Amino acid sequence: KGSVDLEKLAFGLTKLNEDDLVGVVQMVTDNKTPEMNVTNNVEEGEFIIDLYSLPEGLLKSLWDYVKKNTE
Amino acid sequence: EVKSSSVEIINGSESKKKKPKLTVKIKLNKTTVLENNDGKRAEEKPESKSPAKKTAAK
Repeated sequence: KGSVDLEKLAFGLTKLNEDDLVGVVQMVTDNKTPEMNVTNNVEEGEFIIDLYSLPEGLLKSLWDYVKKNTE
Repeated sequence: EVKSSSVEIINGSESKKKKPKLTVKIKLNKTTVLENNDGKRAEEKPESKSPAKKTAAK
């Protein structure tokens, strides 16, 4: 994978434990761009975030993270 | 030498492929059944987005 499989990214970050998925939600909100479609519902405690609109910089940083966190 | 009147532009066309985007709902670990830790309590009912109906238009 030279590029990021957006499917393995999505399904890879939501399968994680607290420390891992929290690290995910913090990276996406820290560098929140006008493209990425985030919706933090604090009631259910969830980040409904569209990774498809993440820049290459973010979806690579997140991929590297969640892939070494799962594999 | 002279380069001359070379290189014509190419007139292309659009392609509307927006596609259903792959969104994900990352579930954060809120106050559930877990080990000995105290959670949170609501401050008050603020009603910050309180709507209003009309003022002067008879």
